[PDB]
Amino acid sequence: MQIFVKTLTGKTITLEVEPSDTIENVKAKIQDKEGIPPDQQRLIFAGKQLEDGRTLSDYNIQKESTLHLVLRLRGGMQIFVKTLTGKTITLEVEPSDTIENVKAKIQDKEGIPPDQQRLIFAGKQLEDGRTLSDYNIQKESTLHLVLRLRGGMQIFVKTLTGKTITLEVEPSDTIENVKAKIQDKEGIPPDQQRLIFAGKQLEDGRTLSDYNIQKESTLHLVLR
Amino acid sequence: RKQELVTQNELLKQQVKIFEEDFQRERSDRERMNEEKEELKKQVEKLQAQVTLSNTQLKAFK
Amino acid sequence: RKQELVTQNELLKQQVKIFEEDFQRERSDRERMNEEKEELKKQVEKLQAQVTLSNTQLKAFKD
Repeated sequence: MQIFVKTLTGKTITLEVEPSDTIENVKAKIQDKEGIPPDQQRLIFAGKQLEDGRTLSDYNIQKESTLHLVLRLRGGMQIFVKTLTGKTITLEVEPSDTIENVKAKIQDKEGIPPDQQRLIFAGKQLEDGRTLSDYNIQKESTLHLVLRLRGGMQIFVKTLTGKTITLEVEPSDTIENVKAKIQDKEGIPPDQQRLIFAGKQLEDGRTLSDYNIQKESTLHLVLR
Repeated sequence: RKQELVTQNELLKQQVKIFEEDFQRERSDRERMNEEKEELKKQVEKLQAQVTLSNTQLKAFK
Repeated sequence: RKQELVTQNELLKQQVKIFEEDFQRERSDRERMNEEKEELKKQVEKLQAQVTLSNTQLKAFKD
């Protein structure tokens, strides 16, 4: 059984759900395919916010139905992250969150790749494997974020002259992200650029893994 | 203004630590890169060797 | 311990600037290393092609 979930902006997602499922199960599927935690999403049907615990059959959901996702402005737990600069970040976290999940939330908020982030809580650096309850980080506690000069993966680009630049990249990154980094380090608008690797050129939709762009690979830049 | 200062100092100490950590990372990458350059160097060495021997064979046979 | 704090503070800011500069220099040298690797790969391809051409000439034109 397929169900539709649309946001107010127009985005749709399709979920396989059984009528016996509770709204919590659907919110879990939405975070699975969305990342948005359940304490920040409210599901809407024909005008009303469906209440957790009740099943889809309590609301006459059959196949082809359409629910609406609405994001909350907050969840139930927030912590504060201070930088060396003077900016403080109120980060929404779940208590069951791993430090890598927290760093991914920091990435969604401010953009830093998580392998360029180190988090301190009362002197101790936080291993990515541990969770917040391991370090007993409670709500409204303060962490220190220090940023690296580099992540784990860098690539090379040959500019319009023969000169080489280096890019901080993730295999996750799409060629639009790479073109944006080239713009930030070179000033060419992304659609004035063509990227060539192994004689092929890279469309702006597929990631660097799709082209097996490994670490220290050398791309060539062309103007269009 | 004495506690904002100490917190900036601890933040700066951790910043220095992570910066020299990244420096050692880049140095390790450069070391392995130098290794790969040496591999390529030996390759071009043997290629130049066979080029010169085929050259002398050609020049002798003509 | 008040001027000690500001003095160590400014010293640490200077140290982060200095370490960032050293990192920039190491990344520079890494980039140049990669450029050398690129030209060595070009040399490899060229020399292999030349070896092929001369091996063919050799075994062909002379018995």
